[PDB]
Amino acid sequence: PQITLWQRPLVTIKIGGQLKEALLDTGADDTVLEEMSLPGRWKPKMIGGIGGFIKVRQYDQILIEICGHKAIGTVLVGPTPVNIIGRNLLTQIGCTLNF
Amino acid sequence: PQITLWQRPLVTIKIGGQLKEALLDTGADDTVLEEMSLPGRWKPKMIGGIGGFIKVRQYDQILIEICGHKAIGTVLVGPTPVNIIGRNLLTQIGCTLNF
Ligand SMILES: Cc1cccc(C)c1OCC(=O)N(Cc1ccccc1)C[C@H]1CNC[C@@H]1CN(CC(C)C)S(=O)(=O)c1ccccc1
Ligand SMILES: [Cl-]
Ligand SMILES: [Cl-]
Repeated sequence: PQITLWQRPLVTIKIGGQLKEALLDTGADDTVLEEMSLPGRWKPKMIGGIGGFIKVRQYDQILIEICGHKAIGTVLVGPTPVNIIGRNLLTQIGCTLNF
Repeated sequence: PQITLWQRPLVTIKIGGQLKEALLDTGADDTVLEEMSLPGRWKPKMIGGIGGFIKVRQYDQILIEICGHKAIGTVLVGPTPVNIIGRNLLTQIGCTLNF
């Protein structure tokens, strides 16, 4: 698809058999998801931006399907207001910036 | 141009006669640059960040050339981790996401 920037680039994602809204974010190195329960072990991490930092849980090899495209990689889970799809998964699905 | 995302989409911008590096950030509503002097009036503005809002200076109708594309719009100046070009100016240069 081609996603416009007149609005936040929100798309539907699926993790497990859960569908969620997520932002396609070229400024994010990493993918950050709203608080949710994922199986398995993880690593503590702190991620930051304007304002400061929040604590997240790093899970590896997590499948997220983005508009029918299956991406697998590291996800961070924490108290974010928005599900953020970062470059680590945007590359896998063939996403580019064009102008 | 077509920009892939295996690295940060950092580009050269020209603002106030200065060359700077900035990040093309579809996850950002607004363009936010590190502390600099800009011509004309500014107004205090609070913008949302991690763990709360942050003060920035708002300058309107500022010329910015991003990769050779002209934009004229609002630039916020404040304590951002990196110079970010957000959707307010990404729409002006014709940017979309594609996969
Ligand atoms: C605004 C806000 C409120 C509360 C919580 C969150 C998560 C939040 O968003 C932060 C966020 O969206 N992140 C950062 C983030 C996401 C998830 C958890 C923590 C931080 C993604 C990066 C990339 N795309 C937009 C952001 C660009 N950043 C610059 C970047 C180099 C970090 S930045 O420092 O946040 C920023 C935001 C606004 C103005 C100026 C600068
Ligand atoms: Cl990854
Ligand atoms: Cl603007």
